[PDB]
Parts: sequence; structure tokens; C-alpha cells
Amino acid sequence: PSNVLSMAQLRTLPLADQIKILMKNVKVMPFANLMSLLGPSIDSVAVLRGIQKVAMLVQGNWVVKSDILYPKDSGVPAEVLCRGRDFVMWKFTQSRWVVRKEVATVTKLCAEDVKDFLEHMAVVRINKGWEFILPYDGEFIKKHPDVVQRQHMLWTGIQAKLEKVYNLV
Ligand SMILES: [Zn+2]
Ligand SMILES: [Zn+2]
Ligand SMILES: [Zn+2]
Ligand SMILES: [Zn+2]
Repeated sequence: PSNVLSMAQLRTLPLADQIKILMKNVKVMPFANLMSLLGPSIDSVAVLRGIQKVAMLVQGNWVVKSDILYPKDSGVPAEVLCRGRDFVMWKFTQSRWVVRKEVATVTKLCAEDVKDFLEHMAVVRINKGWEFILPYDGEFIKKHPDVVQRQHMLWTGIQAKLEKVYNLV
């Protein structure tokens, strides 16, 4: 609506708010673009810290965390939606391409929710499934090996949770 903050208004807020607000609006973002938006005043060590609080690494790009889109209060409990979306996001760490029917079969969620999860980080491609919306960011990955390894361990934790509640493979 009309209640959107301009970038100059955004840049007067605490750094944690800027990153949260940007990522919730723009759900997928390359790190270098986030740095550009926040402006030349900010240091990247603080942004590397801040982005991991609110987003996960996917294909070298940053994707806003599910609990930001679906906070604990939508008649479906927020944790059920978070789990479904986290599954989709997990699938995209494995591959740029995701088959909608596999998401429906595994999450057993409503077709509207499955579409909601996919369409805000991917677009359907004719006869090939849903393709993650940003290209693989090989440059961020090359330049931040420590963060990439950490994020891969965090995904290890998330996948273990998903394997407990869902029936993967
Ligand atoms: Zn989550
Ligand atoms: Zn619903
Ligand atoms: Zn939308
Ligand atoms: Zn990985």
C-alpha cells in the first residue's frame, strides 16, 4: 500500500530493521545488491551478520526466512506453513528446478499454499517445472567460503528436521 518507506527513510532505521524490511519485501536478493541498497556507509561484516539472521543462502543468493513471512499469530498454524516453505527452499539448494507435484506430495498442503511457496522465489517454465528466480551467484560463493560452509551446516540442521516430519526421497 501507500505505507512503503523510501530508501532514505529506510536508511535512518537501525541496520537490523533495514535488512529485515528489504528482505521481507524483496524475498530473494544477491548480497552485492543488498550492500548497494544499504549504501556505502555500512560495513560488510555487519551485513554478513545481519543477513543470516533473516535469510538463508540458496543458490548463492539470500532468501528471506519462512518465519518472517509466516510469523506466529492463516488458519493453518504458522509452523506448518514455515515447514512447507522450508522444504521448497531446501529443494532449491539442491537444484534450480523443482517439480510442483513433488512439493504437493511431500508437504500434503493445499495447492494454493504450494503455489505461494514456489512463486515467490521461482517462476514456472514450460514443461520443465519451477526455476529458481535468481542466477547462481558464484561470485558471492567464491568470495565468502566461511559463510557458505556455515550456511551448508545450517541447511544440514534444517534438512534433518524436514526428514523427521516429512517423507523425503
Ligand atoms: Zn524455518
Ligand atoms: Zn492456507
Ligand atoms: Zn506476491
Ligand atoms: Zn550446501
